[PDB]
Amino acid sequence: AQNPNCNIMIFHPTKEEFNDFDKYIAYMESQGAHRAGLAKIIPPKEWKARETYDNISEILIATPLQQVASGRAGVFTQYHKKKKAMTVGEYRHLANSKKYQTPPHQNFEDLERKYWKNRIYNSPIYGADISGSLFDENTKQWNLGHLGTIQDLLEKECGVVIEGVNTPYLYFGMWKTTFAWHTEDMDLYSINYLHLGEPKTWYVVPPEHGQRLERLARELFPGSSRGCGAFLRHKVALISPTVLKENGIPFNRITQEAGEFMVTFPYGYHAGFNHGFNCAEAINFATPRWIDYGKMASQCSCGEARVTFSMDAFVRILQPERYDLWKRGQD
Ligand SMILES: O=C(O)CNC(=O)C(=O)O
Ligand SMILES: [Mg+2]
Ligand code: NI
Ligand SMILES: [Zn+2]
Repeated sequence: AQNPNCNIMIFHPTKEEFNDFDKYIAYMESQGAHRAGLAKIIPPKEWKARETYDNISEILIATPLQQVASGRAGVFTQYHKKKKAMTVGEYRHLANSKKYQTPPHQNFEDLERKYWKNRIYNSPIYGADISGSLFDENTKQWNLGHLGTIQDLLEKECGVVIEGVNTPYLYFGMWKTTFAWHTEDMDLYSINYLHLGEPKTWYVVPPEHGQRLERLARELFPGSSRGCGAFLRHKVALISPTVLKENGIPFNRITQEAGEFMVTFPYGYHAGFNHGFNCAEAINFATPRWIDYGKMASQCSCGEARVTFSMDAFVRILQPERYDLWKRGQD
């Protein structure tokens, strides 16, 4: 078996190998990359997502989210308080202000220490889940707006045509902005490109060990656990690397820098934080190996997790037994 210790692998495709997305994902998996739950792909040196980022300031963040923490430094939840709309220009100015800017630090490790020590005492503002793309329409390789759709994948594998579309989202981050522990909707893959700015640190649990993370989460967030049998779908719980180590949860960490792709694999729990002002783009995707994960994905039916139009069809076709109850939560 390749990559038996489930280490995060880093890939360096040639421009030639960068031409066929599906084939390269399949190549990564042949080398065991999926075992980690997360891989990094450094694009060929000749590749660019677009010519410049000079004209992005007028993108609107219609609902910036202030991420308010509760709990203890290593074990907390976060809630999103909706803020008034602002442009990316305004947001970047806010990110750079004395109140929100990245503190002085030695290196990524020092900044990670300061994150876990101090996150809970600040409420950074996250421009998340903004439908759109920063890829130039003339970028032909690994253009997150031109991937094949999950609906087409299901049709090709399963022969059923379904409604739904699949489009990317932009994330504008600042220091301490945080993504809670989660897998993707329907345990899909995700791909994330860091277009610009400061890094993003990721933590990930190997898919083969996800249930160990879930078990610890139920012990650490016991009221959440009683409220819903899949509360990590709410995307609100944080658990520090220290706490995961204390409880013997296998995980890995890696820092993504501007110009790099990350791929999360089905049922790879991940969480992380942004180092400073940045802009990422991400989209879910599927492969034939995903199908079985989609069939087994947990679902939130308590009504908190409230997800996209397109997830309906996935649950309807892959999880017909769940469908009724899950849709009661959706409506
Ligand atoms: O970048 C973020 O804030 C969160 N991104 C992801 O969870 C992802 O790409 O799967
Ligand atoms: Mg603009
Ligand atoms: Ni994710
Ligand atoms: Zn729920």
